[PDB]
Amino acid sequence: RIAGVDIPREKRVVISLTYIYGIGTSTAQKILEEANVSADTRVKDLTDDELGRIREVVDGYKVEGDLRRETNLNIKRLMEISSYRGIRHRRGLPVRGQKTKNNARTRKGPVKT
Amino acid sequence: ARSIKKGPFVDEHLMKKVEAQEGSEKKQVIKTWSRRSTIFPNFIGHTFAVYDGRKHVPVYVTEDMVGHKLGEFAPTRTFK
Amino acid sequence: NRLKEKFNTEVTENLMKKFNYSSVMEVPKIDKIVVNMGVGDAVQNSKVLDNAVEELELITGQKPLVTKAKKSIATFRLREGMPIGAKVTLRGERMYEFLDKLISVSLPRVRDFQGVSKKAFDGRGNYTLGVKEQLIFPEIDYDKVSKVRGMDIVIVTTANTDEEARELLANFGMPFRK
Amino acid sequence: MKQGIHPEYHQVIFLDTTTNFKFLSGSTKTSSEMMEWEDGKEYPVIRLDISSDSHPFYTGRQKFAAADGRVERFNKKFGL
RNA sequence: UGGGCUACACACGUGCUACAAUGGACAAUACAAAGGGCAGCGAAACCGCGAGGUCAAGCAAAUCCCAUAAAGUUGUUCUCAGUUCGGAUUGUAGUCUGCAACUCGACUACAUGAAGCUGGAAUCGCUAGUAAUCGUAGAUCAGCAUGCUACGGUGAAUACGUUC
Ligand SMILES: [Mg+2]
Repeated sequence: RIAGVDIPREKRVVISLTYIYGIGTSTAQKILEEANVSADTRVKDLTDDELGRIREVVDGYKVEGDLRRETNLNIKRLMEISSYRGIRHRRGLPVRGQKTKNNARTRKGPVKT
Repeated sequence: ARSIKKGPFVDEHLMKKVEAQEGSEKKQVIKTWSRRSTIFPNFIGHTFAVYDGRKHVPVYVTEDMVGHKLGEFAPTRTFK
Repeated sequence: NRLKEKFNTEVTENLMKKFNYSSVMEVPKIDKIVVNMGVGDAVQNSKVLDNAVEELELITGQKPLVTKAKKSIATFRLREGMPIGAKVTLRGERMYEFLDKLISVSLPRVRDFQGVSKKAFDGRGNYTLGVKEQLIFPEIDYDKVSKVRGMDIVIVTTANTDEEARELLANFGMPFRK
Repeated sequence: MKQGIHPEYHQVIFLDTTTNFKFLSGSTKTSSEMMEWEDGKEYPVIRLDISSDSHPFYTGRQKFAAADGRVERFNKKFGL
């Protein structure tokens, strides 16, 4: 368990770390590099001391709720300031200027024919 | 412009109008066609009537709105 | 009984000084800690309650009492006498051990912990805490539990008012959201 | 307590590896590792990633700095 | 001057990318064609995680530059799941073009990680260097291409036959 999240034991640590929010493959490589913990060794086979070292590095990066909270706050601010992007967030329509005549399903949700 | 090396883009005519208002104790409504001009920190507390293409829509700058173009806040299209 | 020792020594002094208690007996104490789990899902599947019971038994360290519905409700698909919950009442030494572990280990383990609510008092000096998941408790392993389920922990205090109870819990070292 | 209706309960030492915090309290959890304690006995040891002292809220330590204000970020971004 | 042609409960056409192991990632290592270029193509070197920037050689062309093709080949690792498949969406910080990227550009980094488990009725193209697949170039062009028009690499299956 690292950063309040239990990464899969079976998977290699490098991939396992990606499961933590705010950690991607790039960061997962970097956090292992700083920890000096090999990517190859699997989480189940990871030594206890190694696990602690990983945790220290992961703690240094913003992860889980702290990053989640920040992201939400930015979206909230846009809605608060009544920015065009914010308005589109409120509408649930493509915010970054993707055409809405066709497609736009992920933002708009399922087809209501 | 967008690039960091270039300073934040603001139209001179809009900027100069704000500059005069800075000195004044009480700010006045500004008519601006400059949708493209960025909202500067100085702009805070100033009301700008940004053109939506058919009419000028009132916009009041706040701290949060800084770093966003004046044009963003005004809506050019109407739906329902 | 490290938490009890604190209560016996420093905590007693703090409360009696703070509220100008005439007698030592007046000083508030936690009468009981009761852990409530609701398994309305047990109606749908008998196994769910049994699994919860197992989890509660481990966390509490004593066998839970199955709780049955007082009345039948159609909306909840509830029938009177059906088993829908498990409860444990911790008293004496076991209570102090449970509370110290909760504050020391389990509450820290809570994801994105911002402290416990300060307003969660009935107005009679009794506090209720709701845990979102039972994974926070150390005994339970993530593999063992099939489904995460919340629990309610009720701290019943001899304190007349919430404020007295709040001071007792704060002296105990309970995290407060503030 | 009724005999044989309760799960086995024994004193165990809880250790925070991060902050090197040890305390002895009873738990159903059994650990192969055991350590000598202040009391003249040996108790099984449970290892915790996070404890009261470890968790930031209890200490009040802030892991990350607060986000810059909109005016502030504008100034910092373009060095004005 | 500013907005719109970029609207969005939906329906349809033509495409693009996937739904993994005939694969994903990583490392090493080969083999083309056809084109563009003067204030334009811009090498090399330095700097940047990268997009780029800085400086600057050659080159109005079988000379120099775009521009190292890619698939491939040989290892290494993952191990059958919504994943080390997929990459939509959104946040943040950037780069570049342009007077100016708000409405409404391209690209990068980091994080986030949708639907999708091979598709009802129905329906399309193709007889060989073709289909399929893999990259390459050009026009337009400040910037902007999953489009269009060109180019090669690898490279099939089957055609009894004319009742329908
Ligand atoms: Mg058109």
